[PDB]
Amino acid sequence: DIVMTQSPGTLSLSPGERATLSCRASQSVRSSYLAWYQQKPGQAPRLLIYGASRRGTGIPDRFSGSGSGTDFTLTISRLEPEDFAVYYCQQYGSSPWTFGQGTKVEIKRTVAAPSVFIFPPSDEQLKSGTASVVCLLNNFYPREAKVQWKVDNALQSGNSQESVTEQDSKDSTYSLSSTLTLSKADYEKHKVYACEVTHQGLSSPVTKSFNRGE
Amino acid sequence: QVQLVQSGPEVKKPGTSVKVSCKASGFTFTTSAVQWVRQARGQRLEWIGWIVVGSGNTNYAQKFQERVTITRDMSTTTAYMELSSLRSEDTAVYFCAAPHCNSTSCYDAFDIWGQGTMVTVSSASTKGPSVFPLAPSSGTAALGCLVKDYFPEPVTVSWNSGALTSGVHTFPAVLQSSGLYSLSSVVTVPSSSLGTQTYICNVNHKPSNTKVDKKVEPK
Amino acid sequence: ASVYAWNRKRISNCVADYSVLYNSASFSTFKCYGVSPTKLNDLCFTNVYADSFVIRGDEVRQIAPGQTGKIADYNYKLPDDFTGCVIAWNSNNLDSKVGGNYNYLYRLFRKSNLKPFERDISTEIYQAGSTPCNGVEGFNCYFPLQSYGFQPTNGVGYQPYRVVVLSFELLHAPATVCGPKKSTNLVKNKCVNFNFNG
Amino acid sequence: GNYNYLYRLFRKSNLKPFERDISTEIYQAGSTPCNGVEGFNCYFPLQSYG
Ligand SMILES: *[C@@H]1O[C@H](CO[C@@H]2O[C@@H](C)[C@@H](O)[C@@H](O)[C@@H]2O)[C@@H](O[C@@H]2O[C@H](CO)[C@@H](O)[C@H](O)[C@H]2NC(C)=O)[C@H](O)[C@H]1NC(C)=O
Repeated sequence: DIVMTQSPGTLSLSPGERATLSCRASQSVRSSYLAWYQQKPGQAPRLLIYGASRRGTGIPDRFSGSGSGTDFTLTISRLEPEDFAVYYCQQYGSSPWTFGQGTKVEIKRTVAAPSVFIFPPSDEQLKSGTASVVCLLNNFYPREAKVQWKVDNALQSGNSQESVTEQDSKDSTYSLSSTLTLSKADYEKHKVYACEVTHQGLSSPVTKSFNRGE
Repeated sequence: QVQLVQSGPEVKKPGTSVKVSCKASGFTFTTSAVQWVRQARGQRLEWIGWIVVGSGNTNYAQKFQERVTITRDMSTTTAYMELSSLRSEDTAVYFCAAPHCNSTSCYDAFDIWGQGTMVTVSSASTKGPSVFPLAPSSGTAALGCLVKDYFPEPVTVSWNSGALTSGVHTFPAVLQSSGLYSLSSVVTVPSSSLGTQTYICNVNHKPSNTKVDKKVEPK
Repeated sequence: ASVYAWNRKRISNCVADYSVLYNSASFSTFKCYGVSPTKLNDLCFTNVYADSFVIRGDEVRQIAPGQTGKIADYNYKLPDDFTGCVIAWNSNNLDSKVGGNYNYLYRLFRKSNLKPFERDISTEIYQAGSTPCNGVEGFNCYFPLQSYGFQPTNGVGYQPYRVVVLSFELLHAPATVCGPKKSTNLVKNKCVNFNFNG
Repeated sequence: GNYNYLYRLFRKSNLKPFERDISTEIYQAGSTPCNGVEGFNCYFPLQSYG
């Protein structure tokens, strides 16, 4: 099978710059049978370029394409805010018509430290026999962030789950939500619950805690 | 209206079969081709296979040669994709794509795409969500709602019945080991407004017909 | 023969009785154009062409003057001024095979329409796109012929039907194909209006 | 296609001058009597203009 590889994995660029994406095939493919597609979160793929160098219908002229054989390039002359999404390259000459792994084009920004907030489990959920402690990391950049749960100074592992939002359309920051799940028994066996946040914008890990009850 | 419309969301038990529909419009179906591609939640695009509408000839990928069969019906200008022996790995979004064509010639790529059909495969049952308040601690404060233990995806969360949008972060849901989903929706507001502004999250889950309006209180 | 490779038989100097065929319920379709199907035995023409082929039931309506479709455009085209008859009958018990028959083909693609009574059996790869096919099938490069895949369990619209189109051609030459021209009894010793050989 | 205008398609003999025939009897084109029932060799004598 023909293997399609895309680069870069994450393209952090400022709106107005020139983006350049690469697509490599494991063997020589026909230029007239390669396409570039754009996909936004929760949306269907959208055809951008075909025949390696043929702009599609409705696609702005800032999108361009070049390449031949095993190496191909997708060039965006001036990056627009509506262009930050995922890009795929597909060869459709030799079956199977394999896809690439995708390239995320994010808005580049200055390093912003996250605002950290901790939320104890509500008494209504505690009535159900389960406790959920939530840690919110608000408006930070880059996306990479580290959350560690500490229950009476005991670092937790394997009992928490995280979720990260897409880059915000207004301030280009990310938000993270981490949930620690314990039983009512284990919740009542300890007193201090804290989440430690490590991030590029923090000169040192910031810890937000609460005392069970107070 | 060169369109390509797909089936609605599907929720099937493991070991069953699903048949996704894909109807064409605008162009002449009889002389085009239709491919099927899958995408797992947060993964890349995985090509499943294609079919020539006029002849019915099919080409499948190695990983779908065993459980996927692509068919078409030119009378109802619709192509189908049957996926037998479903499993949790099949939970993904499926797209169909076709070049638009007139009575004699075709486009040189896949420019028409379907909206996508999400297929969830697990042993879970339909269940409404429990909404618990994430109260703000006693210049800016954070509060929110925890939409816990529901199935299947998705839920929709709004603040002040859609009035509050600024500073709102609704996180993508995670799939717990219990088979149910958990979602958190938070909002940052000025510390002054905590005592003179009621905040109510509106959680709606259509698969279970659940409408919960929960008011967040500063303890 | 296949519809795209329709067979043509030439008929010169032979009496025929189109009454035993018109009176036969075996023929699912008996439609004539330019000449009445009842009054057929009296007509005299110098030559007769008999085109024969096999199609599916949904295409039997396409075998008529002034029709359009896959068969009419790419397989067998009848002129607007066609003077003759078209006969068709269900051949499911003969030309249908379990799993699909592979012996009868039809042209699926062609860049131009067929002229009346034109016979095209070329297997050139149809170029549907701008990129030229180089003898290899693929995207926008399809084989022009397709198999009917006749099965006995198929719908009667998709079951095999044998079609024979009789055309009667008169040229600037003596008319050598004649009808039966039956006779009657003769009576003597009575005033009669008679019609002997010529 | 306007089919409100009709014309007679079959008849056992030709019309005499200024003769008008509006009968709708089923024409027996074969040797099998029709008995007012349409079918093989049993045709409706009228046909619509296209
Ligand atoms: C059918 O269309 C083809 C070409 O259409 C192309 O593909 C379509 C999907 C759409 O994207 C169009 O904008 C494209 O142009 C026609 O073929 C062309 O015909 C012109 C005649 O003026 C000729 O000059 C071109 O060379 C032809 N190109 C190709 C690739 O064949 C064709 O005529 C159309 N047929 C009908 C019946 O509309």
